Amino acid sequence: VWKDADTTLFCASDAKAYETEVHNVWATHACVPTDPNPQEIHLENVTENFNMWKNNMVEQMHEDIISLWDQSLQPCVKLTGGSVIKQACPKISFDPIPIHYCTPAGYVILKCNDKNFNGTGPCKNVSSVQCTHGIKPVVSTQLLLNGSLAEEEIIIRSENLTNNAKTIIVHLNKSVEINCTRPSDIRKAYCEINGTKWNKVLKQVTEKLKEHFNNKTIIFQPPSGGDLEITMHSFNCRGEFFYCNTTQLFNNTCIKGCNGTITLPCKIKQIINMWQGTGQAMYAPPIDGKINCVSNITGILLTRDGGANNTSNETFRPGGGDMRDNWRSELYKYKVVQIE
Ligand SMILES: *[C@@H]1O[C@H](CO)[C@@H](O)[C@H](O)[C@H]1NC(C)=O
Ligand SMILES: *[C@@H]1O[C@H](CO)[C@@H](O)[C@H](O)[C@H]1NC(C)=O
Ligand SMILES: *[C@@H]1O[C@H](CO)[C@@H](O)[C@H](O)[C@H]1NC(C)=O
Ligand SMILES: *[C@@H]1O[C@H](CO)[C@@H](O)[C@H](O)[C@H]1NC(C)=O
Ligand SMILES: *[C@@H]1O[C@H](CO)[C@@H](O)[C@H](O)[C@H]1NC(C)=O
Ligand SMILES: *[C@@H]1O[C@H](CO)[C@@H](O)[C@H](O)[C@H]1NC(C)=O
Ligand SMILES: *[C@@H]1O[C@H](CO)[C@@H](O)[C@H](O)[C@H]1NC(C)=O
Ligand SMILES: *[C@@H]1O[C@H](CO)[C@@H](O)[C@H](O)[C@H]1NC(C)=O
Ligand SMILES: *[C@@H]1O[C@H](CO)[C@@H](O)[C@H](O)[C@H]1NC(C)=O
Ligand SMILES: *[C@@H]1O[C@H](CO)[C@@H](O)[C@H](O)[C@H]1NC(C)=O
Repeated sequence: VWKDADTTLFCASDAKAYETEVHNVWATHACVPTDPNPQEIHLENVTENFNMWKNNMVEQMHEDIISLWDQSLQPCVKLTGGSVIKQACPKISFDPIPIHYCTPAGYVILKCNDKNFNGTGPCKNVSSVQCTHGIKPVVSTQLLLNGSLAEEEIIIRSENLTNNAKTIIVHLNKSVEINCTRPSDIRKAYCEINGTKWNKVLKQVTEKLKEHFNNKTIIFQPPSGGDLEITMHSFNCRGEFFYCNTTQLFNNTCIKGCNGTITLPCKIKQIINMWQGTGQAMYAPPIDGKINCVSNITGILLTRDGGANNTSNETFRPGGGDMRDNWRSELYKYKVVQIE
């Protein structure tokens, strides 16, 4: 027997002590080695209540990633709280590794295995683990990259679909590659996506949200203003902060002649708004050479337009900005409990 509890977790990794890649360096001194022989214990005929939108593993991971980024990235200047802070800005090696989150003695992690679990409510196929699976801490908006996939149907996760200010996490069951390159203006870049695979998946997503919104017409529109970090698909590739225009991916016409390669325009930005919320940071100009990152789109973050309770349409725009939802999309099936 066990009871819902909140304890400070520890982390584990297969990080290499000789690497200079910042994720390895941070995990080498802040996490322990992953258990070589992990044991997973299935709990026969037991049912447990999960709630992904009220999970303290979320905020613990958020804390870890903030600390990771603050020890790893070296901006030449940070304008924070009215306070300029200058320091050397060497280029770094950057490629996220999976991090495992683990319970201390006297606690354990309950794992939801219901394939179609949406993130809240009862789960009937429950297991017990000491650590979660290896989660890559990918920092991005609009598109969730390099995560895990939904096992059966595409899942729609939200704390309250009725409230349109609550973000909608869409868990894909089929990854779609995004291939972003700054070839050898040095900040010019672009991302290539297979149109036929994206639009097929995009159309499957519309039918799933049709299921949740009373078979209403689902419409995609690009962000309605805001900072470039959420108006564009922002992510970090090999240390460089990429901003990509995704209006070509949320086009309701193709859900005809759009079957080849979609090419998103991208820019590498030196001056950015921190996702930690601490203000602005300036980095050095990009490195020479082919900057390339091939990633899997495994989810989409959407925010639905409000005020359409009188009309026949529901309109959605790529959302994000709160990185907790990024960690939320991977920690949704885990919950901490105390042994009794
Ligand atoms: C419960 O989940 C496990 C692991 O995901 C999988 O074998 C199957 O879906 C379920 N197994 C049983 C015995 O219910
Ligand atoms: C998730 O499932 C629960 C039932 O356990 C339900 O109350 C809730 O509305 C569902 N949420 C979504 C987004 O489907
Ligand atoms: C991309 O997705 C495929 C499965 O769809 C997976 O096998 C592959 O390892 C993924 N690549 C990365 C970098 O996660
Ligand atoms: C993904 O889920 C949709 C339903 O949401 C289903 O129609 C489709 O066949 C699934 N695709 C795969 C590859 O599982
Ligand atoms: C969901 O959101 C609607 C509209 O914002 C609100 O009326 C309702 O109280 C919310 N439901 C829950 C369970 O929070
Ligand atoms: C990614 O794009 C570059 C240039 O567009 C190309 O050279 C490379 O082969 C592509 N990689 C994949 C895996 O599609
Ligand atoms: C797009 O993916 C489809 C499979 O859905 C495949 O027929 C084709 O090879 C791909 N085309 C491009 C340009 O990537
Ligand atoms: C939503 O649409 C499908 C159309 O096939 C239907 O089966 C389902 O019952 C509909 N639900 C409502 C509430 O209209
Ligand atoms: C994205 O590109 C479209 C044209 O395809 C343009 O109208 C729009 O202004 C761009 N987005 C931003 C945030 O500049
Ligand atoms: C996703 O994983 C691939 C393979 O590990 C890596 O090359 C790529 O940089 C990753 N994408 C991001 C945004 O970290």
